[PDB]
Parts: sequence; structure tokens; C-alpha cells
Amino acid sequence: NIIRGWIFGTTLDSKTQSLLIVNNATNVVIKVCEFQFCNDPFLGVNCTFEYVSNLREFVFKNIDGYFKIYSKHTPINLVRDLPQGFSALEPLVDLPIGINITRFQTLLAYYVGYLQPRTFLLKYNENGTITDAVDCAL
Amino acid sequence: EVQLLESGGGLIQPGGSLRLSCAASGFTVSSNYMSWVRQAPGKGLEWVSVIYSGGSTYYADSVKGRFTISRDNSKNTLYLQMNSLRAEDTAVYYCARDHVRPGMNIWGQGTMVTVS
Amino acid sequence: AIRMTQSPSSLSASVGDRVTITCQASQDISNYLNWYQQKPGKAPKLLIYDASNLETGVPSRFSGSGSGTDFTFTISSLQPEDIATYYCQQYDNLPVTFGGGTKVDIK
Amino acid sequence: NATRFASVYAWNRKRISNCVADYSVLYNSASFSTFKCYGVSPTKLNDLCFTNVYADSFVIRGDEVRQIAPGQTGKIADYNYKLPDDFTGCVIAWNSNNLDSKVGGNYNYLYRLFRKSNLKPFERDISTEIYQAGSTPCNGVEGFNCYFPLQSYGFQPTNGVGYQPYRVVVLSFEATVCGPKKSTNLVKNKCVNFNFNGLTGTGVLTESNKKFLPFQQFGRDIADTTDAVRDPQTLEIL
Amino acid sequence: NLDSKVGGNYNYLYRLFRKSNLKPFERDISTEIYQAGSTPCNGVEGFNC
Ligand SMILES: *[C@@H]1O[C@H](CO)[C@@H](O)[C@H](O)[C@H]1NC(C)=O
Ligand SMILES: *[C@@H]1O[C@H](CO)[C@@H](O)[C@H](O)[C@H]1NC(C)=O
Repeated sequence: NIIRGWIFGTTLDSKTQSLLIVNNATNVVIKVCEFQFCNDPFLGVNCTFEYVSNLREFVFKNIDGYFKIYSKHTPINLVRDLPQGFSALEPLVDLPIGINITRFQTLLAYYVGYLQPRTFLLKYNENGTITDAVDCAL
Repeated sequence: EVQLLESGGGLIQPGGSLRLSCAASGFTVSSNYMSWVRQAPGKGLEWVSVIYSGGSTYYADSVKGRFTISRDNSKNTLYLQMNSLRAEDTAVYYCARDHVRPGMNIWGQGTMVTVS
Repeated sequence: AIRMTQSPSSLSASVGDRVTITCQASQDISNYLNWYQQKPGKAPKLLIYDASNLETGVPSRFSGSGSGTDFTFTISSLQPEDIATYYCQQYDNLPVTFGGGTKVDIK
Repeated sequence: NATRFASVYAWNRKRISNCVADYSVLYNSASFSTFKCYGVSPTKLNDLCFTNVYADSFVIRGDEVRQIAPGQTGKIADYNYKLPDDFTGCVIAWNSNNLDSKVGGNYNYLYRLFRKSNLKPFERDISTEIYQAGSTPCNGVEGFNCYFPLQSYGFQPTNGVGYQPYRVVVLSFEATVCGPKKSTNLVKNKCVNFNFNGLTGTGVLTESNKKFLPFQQFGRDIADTTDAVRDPQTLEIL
Repeated sequence: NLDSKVGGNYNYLYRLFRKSNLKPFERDISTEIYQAGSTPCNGVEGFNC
């Protein structure tokens, strides 16, 4: 459990609001205050919203002022690369924050990819879950 | 040397106009509450108009729409523009720095406006 | 509009006698009532402000009391130069209104 | 229902966001002597969504409640709290002589008496600088033509209604704040015109046989037609 | 020039409340007291009446 949280925003220097999400070891906390961040905000080895609650995949996106956060967890036995296979990510959070993001940073090996506007064919089985997909431009 | 000196009064035909100037010394007019008060001959005192420090203007019902009050910061002078003058407007017109606190209440000496 | 009533209209008393006039308000004016002395021909001169407070320089013989709607103005010992017309005014609530006035003469 | 209220010159501002606003607690209360709304209807407020709501609270004289309105002038409207001419909100007031007046006289509540110019809409002036009313400068020292810009209310119980303290709350409507939008009971095996969370239609709702996921709401047939829904209150699929 | 007065002309009126919107060319001149609250007015003006 090295990786702990995320910071999203535009400047992240107490000049504009910025999303801060931190899982302190039992508690998930999401804030959008105009935090003043350190140069390297690491953890020991104006607020408009505030909420308090192996392989892990998340999808963060911001559309029309809504911040969609999808997630999925699964066990794994592998170190040097991502596992090959298919799995769908369910939605977990839909923040009405309305803050536009340009940049972000992690808080702790991980992997980052960038979405593109493509067309996909999704196969829904009898139980409503996605079991396979086909990229229509691959 | 705090004092109010005023002038501009005289005879004027009914329906005519007349402006009364009230020159000040010792304080700033544009920063104080100022008032015009008229006294008809033989009668009591009658409040006429007020300008606040911020500039809001208030007038009595008997001169509302006809009289106007203003000031000039460069000359430190309080004015009272009188229009559509009537015979019942004949009085001595005192200008006064309104009392707001201890010892700032000071009155002019009035000028005789005679509407005839 | 508020209406101040001032009694008596006229008054004559001997030198040194206690002189007291009243001023009843039509509405409650708290203690925001002032008193003026106007000698003949001259401008009004503020003596009492806020019902009971004496303006700086007024002789001690001038007094004032009252709150709400009924107020009083008292001269301790009347002096010859006290001859004048005395008015009451309220100023907190607009429009500003005056009293009927009280003429004072020496006996 | 706050215990302490602020002086009008230092008026308090609460920012309300991300909540369902129940305005029925207010316009159905008989404890308010003044309740005037501008650019909105009091009863029709539970059906309007807004981005932000601002609640400003302070204490003034009853005489000066009339100044908390668009286009008003006076010692309060000019120098303490000013509403714009295009105000969209509600002004609520009630007497608080039982709370904010002391026997010997309460002096904790203040109002600004001196200012060179009027306040702009929603301006909060908390200055303590000595007011330079004369030609000479004050240099932070009181005296002639140099007055403390604030004045103290003399809130005593024996004061007339116009002089007793009134507590005021100004709601400003500027979407994370919506009104209740209650629901009703549901009936099955009968043709109904229904409106679930975001969708509307006409049909018969029947006990289903499917197993929706915990996050799925609306079903869909092969030909992009609504087939089943998740009831927002009862965790049953229809 | 015709309908304004220095003291304010109030002879011209406008309806401010109604239980429903007027139908086309409908004319309503009734002076019934509008009940703005839950308390019946019974023809008596007052709070929410
Ligand atoms: C679908 O769910 C049912 C019970 O909800 C289960 O019995 C069935 O095995 C599931 N389908 C698959 C392919 O696992
Ligand atoms: C909603 O409230 C009703 C009672 O008002 C209760 O029976 C029901 O369990 C509640 N549903 C949820 C999801 O909390």
C-alpha cells in the first residue's frame, strides 16, 4: 500500500481550487480546497466540497463539469508488467465539483495512459456485464 | 476658525429660481452631514434638506421635486438650488453642519429669501 | 412624520427662578432629541444634545432629561441674557421635526 | 437558530452548497415579522435549482429594516450593507429584543456611521480608521473633525419597537442546491404514466426476474428501448 | 407626458397573483383575495392574504 492518493488541478499552488484525494490507511477523504502544496508532497513512510468515507485500476475524466471516477480491483501475481486480459471498470464516484483540471500528480510502480475519442463495440452477456470489446479503429 | 458664511438671498418673483451658497471654513463639507433649515418670519424652525457624508440626498415633503441640495469639494461650499419658488418659501435660510457627535453642530446666519 | 409638541408656548419668570419646559413626542424617539437657543435675530445655538448631554461651553444652569416620548428642559437659575426662543428637535427619524417653541422673558 | 449574531458593519456570510434546501421550514414559520422576496416566489422556491445560495446575517434597528431592500438609502444601506437593484433573493427579519437588549444597555452591536462614499452591493467594510471629517489629518487620534467611524446601538428593553434589535437573514440566489422534490407511492399491474430519476414514459410496472448490478438504474432492450428500471427508494427492479 | 404625475400616478393597476395563467383573450377583473399561504383568507386581507 505505497500509493496513497491523487492531486488534480491547474496550478496546485494555492492559487485556484484543486482536488485532493487521500486514503489515510482507513479513511477515504476528498477535498477541493485551495490547498497550498509542498514542492514534493510526500507522506511519512476556500472549500466547496468535502467528503469522508494486488492490482487496482481507475479511470478519471472530466466532462461538462462532472468528474467521473471509475474503478476496479483484482488480485494478481506479477511484478514486471501489466497482466494480459480483459476486465471492465465500474463507476464509483461522480463528483459535481465543476473544477476544470489540466494537470495531476500521484501521492505514494504504476502506469498512466491517456484516453482518445474512439468508437468501441462492447459485448454484454446475459448478466449485464461487459465480457469483451473490439476497438473499431484498431 | 470654524464658521459658516452664506449668501444668495433676495427678492424673487413666484415661480422663479434662486440658489443659496454656503461657504465653509474649518472642516470639509464633502465629508460631513449638512442641512438647510428655514424659519418663516414670526414662526418656528422648519427642516428643509440633508446631504449625507456619502452623498445621499433627502428633502422635506413641502419642497420635494422643487429644491435641490449639492456641494463643491474644490470650493468647500454647500448649495441649495430652489426652483418653482412660492410665496410660502419666504424665510431666512440657515445652513448648518448637522450635529452628529459632541461639538460639531454649527449654524450659519441665514439669508433672507423674499418671494414676491 | 413625527410631531413634537412643546409646552408652554410663552413663559416669564424672575431672575434666579427655576424654569422648566417640556417637549412631548408623537412617537418614540429614544433619546435623540436636541435643544436650541435662538436669541433675537441670531441663529439657533445648540445647548442640549441627546436629551440630557450638555454641549461644551454651555453654562451649568442648563439641564435636560427624558427618554422615549416625554422630555424636559430646565434652567437652574434664570439669567437676564437667557432671553430667547427655545426649540426641541428630533433627528434620528426622517423627516427632521421641530417643536412649537418657547419664548422666555425676564420678570 | 444561531446563538450570536454579528454587527451589521461586520455582517456574516455563510456559503451554502451541495444540499437539498427545504424552504418550507421558513415560509411556514409564524415567527417572522418581515419576509420579502425579490425576483423569486417564496412558495415556488422548492422547485428551483441554483448554483450557490448566500445567507447574510446581522442585527439592526427595527427602524432600519426598510433599508434592507434594493435601491434604498440611509445610514445602513449606504455604509453597512447594500443590496443591488437587481437583487434575487429574500429578506427575512424578526424582533429579538428578548435576546439582544440588556437592562443597562447592550453595546456589542455596532453600525458604521461615517464613510466618504456609499458601499457597493454586498460590500463589507470592517475598517477602524479614524474618520477625517476636517481639513487637518487625524493620524489615528480622535478629536475634533476626527471621529471613530462606528456608532453603538443602545439596545434597551424599554425602547420602542423601531429601536429594538431585529435579527435579519438575507438569502441570495445565484447546480448544487435544489429543493426537495418529494415522491409518491407506486402501483403495479396497472397502466401508469411514470417518471423515474431522469426518464419518463408510460407503461405497466411489474415484478421483474433480472439481476441488476448495484450501480445499474435503467434497463435497455436490444433496440435501444427502456426495458426495466431500479426504483429509487425500494431496491427492487421493475 | 400623459400618465405620469409628480406625486406618482397610481390609477393604473396590474394583477400580481393568480391561481393559474390566463387563457388566450381571457379577461379577469375579480378582486378575490389571493391566499399566498396555507391559511384560508375568508375574504380578509393580511399575512399571505
Ligand atoms: C448470472 O447471475 C446468476 C445469479 O445472479 C448466476 O447464477 C449466473 O451464474 C451468472 N452468470 C454467469 C455467466 O456467471
Ligand atoms: C428510504 O426511506 C424509507 C422510509 O422513509 C425507508 O423505508 C427506506 O429503507 C429508505 N431507503 C434507503 C435506501 O435508505
